[PDB]
Amino acid sequence: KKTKGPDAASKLPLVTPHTQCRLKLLKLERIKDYLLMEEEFIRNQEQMKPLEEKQEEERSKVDDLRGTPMSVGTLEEIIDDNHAIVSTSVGSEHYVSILSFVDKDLLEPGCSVLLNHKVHAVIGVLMDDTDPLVTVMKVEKAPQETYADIGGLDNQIQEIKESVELPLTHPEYYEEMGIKPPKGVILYGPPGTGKTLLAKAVANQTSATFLRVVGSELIQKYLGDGPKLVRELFRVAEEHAPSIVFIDEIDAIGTKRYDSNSGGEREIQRTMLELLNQLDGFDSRGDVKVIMATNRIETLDPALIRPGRIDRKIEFPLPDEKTKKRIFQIHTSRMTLADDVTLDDLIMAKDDLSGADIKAICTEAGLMALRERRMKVTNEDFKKSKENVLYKKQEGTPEGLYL
Amino acid sequence: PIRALDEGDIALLKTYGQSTYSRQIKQVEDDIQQLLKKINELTGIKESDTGLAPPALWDLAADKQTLQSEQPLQVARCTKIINADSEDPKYIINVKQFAKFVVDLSDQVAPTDIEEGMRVGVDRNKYQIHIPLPPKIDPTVTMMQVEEKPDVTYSDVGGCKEQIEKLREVVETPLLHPERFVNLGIEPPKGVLLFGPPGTGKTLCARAVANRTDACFIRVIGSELVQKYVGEGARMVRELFEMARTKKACLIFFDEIDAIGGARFDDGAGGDNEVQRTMLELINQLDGFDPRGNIKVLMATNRPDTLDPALMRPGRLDRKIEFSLPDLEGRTHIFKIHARSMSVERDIRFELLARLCPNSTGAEIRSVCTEAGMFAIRARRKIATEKDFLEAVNKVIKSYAKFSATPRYMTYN
Amino acid sequence: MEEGGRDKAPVQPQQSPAAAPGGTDEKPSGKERRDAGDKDKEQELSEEDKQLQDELEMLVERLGEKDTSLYRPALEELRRQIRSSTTSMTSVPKPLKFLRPHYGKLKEIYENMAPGENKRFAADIISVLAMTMSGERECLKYRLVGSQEELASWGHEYVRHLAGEVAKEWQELDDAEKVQREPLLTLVKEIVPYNMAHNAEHEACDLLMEIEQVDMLEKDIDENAYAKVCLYLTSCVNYVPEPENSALLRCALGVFRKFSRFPEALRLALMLNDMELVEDIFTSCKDVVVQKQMAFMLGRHGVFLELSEDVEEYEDLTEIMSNVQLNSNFLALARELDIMEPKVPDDIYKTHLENNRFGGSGSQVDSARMNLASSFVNGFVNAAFGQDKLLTDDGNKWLYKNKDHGMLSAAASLGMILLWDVDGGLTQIDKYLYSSEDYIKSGALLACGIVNSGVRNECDPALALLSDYVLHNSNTMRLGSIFGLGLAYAGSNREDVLTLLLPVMGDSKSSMEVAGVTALACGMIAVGSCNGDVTSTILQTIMEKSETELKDTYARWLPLGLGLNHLGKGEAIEAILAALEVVSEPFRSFANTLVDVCAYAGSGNVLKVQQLLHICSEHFDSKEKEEDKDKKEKKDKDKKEAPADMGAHQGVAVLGIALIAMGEEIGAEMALRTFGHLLRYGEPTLRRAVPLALALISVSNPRLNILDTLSKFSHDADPEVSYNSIFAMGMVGSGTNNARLAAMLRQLAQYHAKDPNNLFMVRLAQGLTHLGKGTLTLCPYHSDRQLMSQVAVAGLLTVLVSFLDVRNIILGKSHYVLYGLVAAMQPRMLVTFDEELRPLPVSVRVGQAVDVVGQAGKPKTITGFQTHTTPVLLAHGERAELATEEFLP
Amino acid sequence: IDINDVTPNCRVALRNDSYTLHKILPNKVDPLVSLMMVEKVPDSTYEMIGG
Ligand SMILES: Nc1ncnc2c1ncn2[C@@H]1O[C@H](COP(=O)(O)OP(=O)(O)OP(=O)(O)O)[C@@H](O)[C@H]1O
Ligand SMILES: Nc1ncnc2c1ncn2[C@@H]1O[C@H](COP(=O)(O)OP(=O)(O)OP(=O)(O)O)[C@@H](O)[C@H]1O
Ligand SMILES: [Mg+2]
Ligand SMILES: [Mg+2]
Repeated sequence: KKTKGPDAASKLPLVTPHTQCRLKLLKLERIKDYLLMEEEFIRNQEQMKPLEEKQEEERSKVDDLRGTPMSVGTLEEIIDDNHAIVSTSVGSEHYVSILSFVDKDLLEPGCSVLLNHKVHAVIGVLMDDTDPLVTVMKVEKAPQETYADIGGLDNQIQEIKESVELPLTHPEYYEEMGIKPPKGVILYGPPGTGKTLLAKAVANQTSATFLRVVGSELIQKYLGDGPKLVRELFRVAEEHAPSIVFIDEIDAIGTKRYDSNSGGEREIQRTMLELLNQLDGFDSRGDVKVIMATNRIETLDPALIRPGRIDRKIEFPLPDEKTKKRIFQIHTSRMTLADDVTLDDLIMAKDDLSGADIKAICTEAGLMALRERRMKVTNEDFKKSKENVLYKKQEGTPEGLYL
Repeated sequence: PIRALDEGDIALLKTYGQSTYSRQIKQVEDDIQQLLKKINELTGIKESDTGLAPPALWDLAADKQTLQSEQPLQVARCTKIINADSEDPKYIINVKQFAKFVVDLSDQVAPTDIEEGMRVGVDRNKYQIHIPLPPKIDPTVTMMQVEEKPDVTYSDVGGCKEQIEKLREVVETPLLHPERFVNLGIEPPKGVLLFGPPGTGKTLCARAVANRTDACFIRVIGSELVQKYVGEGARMVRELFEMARTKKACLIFFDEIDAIGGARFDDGAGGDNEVQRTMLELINQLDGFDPRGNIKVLMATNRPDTLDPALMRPGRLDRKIEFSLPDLEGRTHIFKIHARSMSVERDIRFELLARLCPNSTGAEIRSVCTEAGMFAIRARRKIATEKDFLEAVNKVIKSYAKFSATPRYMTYN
Repeated sequence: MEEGGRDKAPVQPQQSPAAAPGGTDEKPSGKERRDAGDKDKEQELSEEDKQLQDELEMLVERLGEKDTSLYRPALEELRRQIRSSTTSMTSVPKPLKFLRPHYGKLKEIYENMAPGENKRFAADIISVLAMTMSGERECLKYRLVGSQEELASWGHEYVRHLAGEVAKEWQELDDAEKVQREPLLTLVKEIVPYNMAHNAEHEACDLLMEIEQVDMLEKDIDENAYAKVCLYLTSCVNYVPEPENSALLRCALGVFRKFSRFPEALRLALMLNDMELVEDIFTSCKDVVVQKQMAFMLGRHGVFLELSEDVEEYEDLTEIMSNVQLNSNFLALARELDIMEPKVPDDIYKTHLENNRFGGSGSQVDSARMNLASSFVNGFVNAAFGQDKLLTDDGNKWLYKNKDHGMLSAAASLGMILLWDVDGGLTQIDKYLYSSEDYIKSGALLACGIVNSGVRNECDPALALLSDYVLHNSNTMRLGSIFGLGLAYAGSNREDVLTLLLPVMGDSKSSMEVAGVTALACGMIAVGSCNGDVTSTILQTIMEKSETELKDTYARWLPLGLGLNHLGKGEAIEAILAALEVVSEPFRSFANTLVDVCAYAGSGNVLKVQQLLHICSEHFDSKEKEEDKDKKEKKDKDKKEAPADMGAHQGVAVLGIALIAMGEEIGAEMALRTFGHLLRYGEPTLRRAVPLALALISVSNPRLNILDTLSKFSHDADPEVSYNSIFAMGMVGSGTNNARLAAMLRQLAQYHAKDPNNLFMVRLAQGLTHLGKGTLTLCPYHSDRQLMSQVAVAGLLTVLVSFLDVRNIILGKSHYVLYGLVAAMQPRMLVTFDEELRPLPVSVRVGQAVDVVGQAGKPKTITGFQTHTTPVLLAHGERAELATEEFLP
Repeated sequence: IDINDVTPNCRVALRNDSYTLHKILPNKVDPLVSLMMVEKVPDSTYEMIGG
């Protein structure tokens, strides 16, 4: 089936104007109108169409034959058409009889098999055994951001778009030459320079089944559970239709391997080895594309960054001049700036000013405004923020050593 | 001098600003947010309780016949037999994890049909013996066979002829032509471990062998070799080799054996204890007072220096094979192989890109052939050009993503 | 809690209210002095927006509330000396002191009267002093009065004055973003007299700055897609924009005509007093507009033909809708501009994957249905192209490997091949028309009628080309003649031709299917009154046996004869038509739903949509009589298919969730044409991939499968998109492979998918105007109700050719001389910028700037940069004419 | 109760023998991280914190 389960989101086609206006009022009213229409119709048609001759007496029979508290067990070497061996959670090998309700196909060794509580008997198949610690990594409420929200990263955004969106948007463009679409881009750069922002942007216009990881939640405390959570993650990814898995902060399980002496620093190594094996090893990999974000690309073990497993290493740098003004424009819009607080000045000066710094200056600026009892930011309210947000930073060479 | 904010101050602040229709906007947004919840609640996740074959294909039997299946045919429990007292009908069995017992043989089964070591179908209540069970073939162990033919031939594995010949001398000829090894009586070397920098085709050649193995090519998923409960790994490896010694000419590949193998030590938590035990079982099986037979082992690693000595020494792995970076001819052939399916202009000189990609590996050669027509797709052409490929090389390798030496740096002329 | 320094404010403004009660005793002038001082302080504090929490107001509201409440009426003395300033100083603390319970005194506190020069507060303040609160209050009061007591007291005049002053002064108080708020005020207020309120407002405000009018036009344009369920606002928002597009803006008037076209193309009201009254746009965009006006000639050639003095060369010029030479420029550009115009093989795209021949290694088949599908693709994919023909070069024997219906469809395909060929098609047609074959002549008549529905040529080779066979009483020939005439004269409204053909319907001579096809053709002809045909249809419905209709299958075509005539029309006559159609069996309810749907094409509402959606499925699934509950949903697209491309993403949700997952298992679960109609623009794996696949392999219902596959084809009318192909060819096997009907219908249209250089979208150039003739797609969709012997089993397989009244995609560039223009432009994706403080670029980046003529996809954008002699209309409607301008001086 | 309330990672008290769901036993895990919700409120008001 390989269901291409989307983020089950986008219930907000997005209100076009963000300035409080009757246009906004009318559009959101239309949204509510269709939502109420849907609710009404579904309820009404549930109540109507008197199919009360339901339950399909026969399905009632099946439920009757499969008693209460059915148990979850692992099927094992299947012996005969009408007979098979099962292994309960205590690891006890009962010898049950496969009843007729079970489709003889779909029951392969290692597939979780339902059972009758009293007389162990394979009653039905279960095709949803995803580790409850892995299903919690499927994004089902798409983060609210768009490529326009991010700014100043054209070249660094087109690269991700050419390996997370276009390959499934116009795949003819790629086959026409036969080059296999690039798979896996590592977004490395200094702290507070995007990275996660671009990740959420690509999550928004997904068209796929985004899986989110943490970079530390993979590590597990039971020998082997580590290098099986990753296996389950990518099994789910390949079972579901085209997907992109963002293994954020891969600096955690990525340290350069070494002849260690501890045990934890060997289990983590085994986890990285599982990651490498599956991402590019004897196997394949369908339409599964991996996005990795890190703060230090020099620490990642050469292997998890190779031009067959992670191509298109993006180099998100500290924002440049024009990008700074762009980001200020994008992050100062929804504020009632005065007529003398043009941002064309706060740029420059310090050569160290990241996007996080920009948003901090823009927020502790409105907060500063709410101190003279005003709702229109002021140039003093901005010049008093550089001395309160950007501080504690380190410095450089002593003047005189060079010019 | 920062006086706080008073309640009246907040109240006035909330109402002096442009909100002609803004209270309504917030209210409607809240209504939408509270309406989504109702909609999904009433259309919740259903129709997911699968596992039911369509009681239409066998609909007729999908009935009281099932109950007839139930009730009779008591569900048995598996168990082994550790003895069978001769001329004394008593048997002794060890079920599995519960306990041992002494059992009587049910009348329905003749004693001759039941032997020592076979799996019996002991019943509940009074543990009597019934229809014997055939020997187990574990699911994890049996889910390892290649059972396919990966789409990679030897031809596509370019840039290394000596390496391929070395591998073939142990993986193919010693099984597909024993004659050459008898006239001289040379014992076919067994155990080939492939080194190499990260990414050079070490796994490509392993895959290529699978396309002509004409036998089993069990692929050790090292991650599976380690499990929570102690002894699980040792049993896993023992079953691996026992199924190995059941066919003709079985080859077992241990991809990234660094995971299971490592220098032993008792300092940190007594080492890995369990992992080291699994490694020791593997070493004993490979070499010991129990000749293996007709099973060969191929293993690959990025760093052989971190392998336990009792496994790097000959005997366990004889034919070590460096997989060094390709030579000029190797690079040219590699480019040609990973360019034969590309819409490239005919006048492209691939002998030049090879020089312009020094100290690169096969994965880099790929990432250059690709991301080469990617610039063409960016330009919206259809036949990439030599300029495109050269720009790709300059943007992939040599300078890759970081070129510090540039500002007035021309000292190498 | 004592606040130093600031303690004075809660002091003196506290004593002054203490002196309010006393007054005449011991302080006669005290009253005047205190009021003057306090008014001065409040004005001073609130005028300058150096702060947004008003100090004096914050101090006063707490105590002075009761004092002023008991002092406004306590004095009771009606003079400006105290009363006027008292009322003013009490009104000011309304917005910030009065809570929600201010619906009763909302006006009484201040609206009783305007003290002195109450515009004074409105002078120094930039935008916010009170005027926004005042506007909100006035709108609320108007709503309150109009709810039940619209005939209000003498308050009419005062509010009119305040509204005029605010709209004329505060709106542009500093040229700020306040402009966006004036439309809000003038709309929520003076809904009926919005024309006059606007006249007062724009008497001076628009003219003082002709520049501001662009923002007004922008917001009204973006709003037109949103308005009341009844199109009185939408009609209102259509009259009002004409003056704004007038000399109050550039004399190009292109946008003026666009909006005037929006309101059901109200020719008489707006455009019928402009073409003969301007006569000064000849070197201006009038010519480009008329060439761009492929929507209406019955009112253009009926005027210029009678005049014969507006242009010295009536025969020359596009003469409005002579756009036939569209074929000229189309062929020229595709041949030269499109360097890739080769013949298209078929088997190549059929067996692209050699893995399909494994095992069998042959077993060639030449089944009739496969032959029919190949003939259908061969007739379509070369539309307007009579030069590429691989399998049609041997037509003498090709047209025979198919039944009579297949070969008739082949004739229709051949006719369409030479689409829009006034005379060039005759060379090919005659050679098979002179065949003495009933069905050959039938198909030829179909094709001749088709090929004459894009010009309205002076030679009119429809009425004089197929009327002779019209009266003949032979089923096939009469059907062909009637269908061809109806197609050719669909867009045009030739009443004489309508009347001449009508006796075919009104006479029992024609077969029942003949009457149905005649109704279809007349409806395509009609977008106005067609009262004769409506009377004929109603008579037919009266004199149509209950058993006749019950067994009637290829007979439900009639409701078109009421829809296409009254496309996009309001209740005034729609209710009468619905009532008059209440004279039949549940099939009368059928026709009711169909007629309402055919009326409201894109007029997104909630009243009719909700009522039909509810009743149709709540009244017909329970009893044996059913099959209505499908058409409502299957027509939600109509009246909703054009929600400014906004409600489409909601209609998708409702449809997919309901009409399939929890919809009716059999009948209603045919809500597959829904999406197909909604979005024929090609979608990458977002809203059509899963919804269409998850139903494609649903062998549970063959009708489901066929309909959803046809939708799959429709979703890519002319994008030639390839990702669809991953199914349009991967369907063979792993699901439906050779299930005769399924195996055919899949390809039959999935290879209609890659139609080149064409467009089937229903919106006009600006992405928001509908085509009256463009609705003809309703024919190939309702006629696709089941396809079970309707299309799927060839019973009338000629609509599939009927719907090919289709616009192109090209983006030309020439100026009334020739295609001497090969300039550079950068179309890209379109991102609207309705509200922005600065002229930010509409799109994030320049994108593509292909020099060649733009085969503009769905959301394209503006032309090349550098002000390289930019045009005048500035609409980019696929026919723009670039005008010379001062560039590179 | 009706499934609606019960969500993944939601402890539920099941009946004995029958094993039919009974209550949404709130008790949402928290082994020892559940020892950090300060309950005995400390004793320090800005009156003493000077400067
Ligand atoms: N160029 C930029 N344009 C717009 N917003 C930016 C830009 N750079 C940073 N930001 C903002 O900075 C904020 C901080 O989060 P962000 O996603 O940028 O961090 P990051 O780079 O992922 O950090 P980390 O190094 O911790 O992973 C975000 O909300 C993001 O919108
Ligand atoms: N000499 C070569 N000739 C042709 N292709 C090569 C060569 N070396 C590497 N490649 C290509 O490199 C690609 C990536 O190799 P892959 O990472 O799967 O294996 P590996 O080089 O053995 O590395 P790893 O250490 O990760 O196992 C393969 O698909 C293969 O086609
Ligand atoms: Mg994430
Ligand atoms: Mg490898």
